[PDB]
Amino acid sequence: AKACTPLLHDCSHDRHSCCRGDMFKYVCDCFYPEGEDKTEVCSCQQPKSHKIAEKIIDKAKTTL
Repeated sequence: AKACTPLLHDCSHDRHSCCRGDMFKYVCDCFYPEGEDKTEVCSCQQPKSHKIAEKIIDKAKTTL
């Protein structure tokens, strides 16, 4: 496998196979995509800071 395991990609092959960066790396996360009774899916997910939009006091008629 030449290409690595970026975000939104399964990393069951290796919890530490997910691609890497200069600032922050990708963390493997497992979830039950409607298959908690069948099997769990583990993909690469990125961190957060509980802040995706905290500046919209003013209006704007244009795609942000």
